[PDB]
Amino acid sequence: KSRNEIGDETVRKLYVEIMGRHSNIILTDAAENVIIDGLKHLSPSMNSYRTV
RNA sequence: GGUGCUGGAAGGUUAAGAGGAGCGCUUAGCGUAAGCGAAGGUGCGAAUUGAAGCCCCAGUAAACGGCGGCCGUAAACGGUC
Repeated sequence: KSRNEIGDETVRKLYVEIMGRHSNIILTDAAENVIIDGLKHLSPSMNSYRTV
């Protein structure tokens, strides 16, 4: 439940995946569920499914 | 943003024209000496007023015109001028 930098409040959902070598940390905005940023950036070609 | 066009004087810059302070030049006369000098005439004219325009403020790009660089990351996103 993070306050935005402009003053209002918008809930953020942080996703932690622990899958060994496929582990990643991905933050979403919890309303549209688009990836704001990821700890490991993946391409549409390399790891085509679940592109970060 | 700059330049054109349109709109706006809050504030400065404002010309000619009004306005006349004051300062020189002459001398009727006061003066032992060198100077002071009223009324006129004759030049310089300071303050104060005195519009558009300029500085300024907004809009306008089928107006004039312009639409960038470096480093990463896989067009797109992040850091900086």
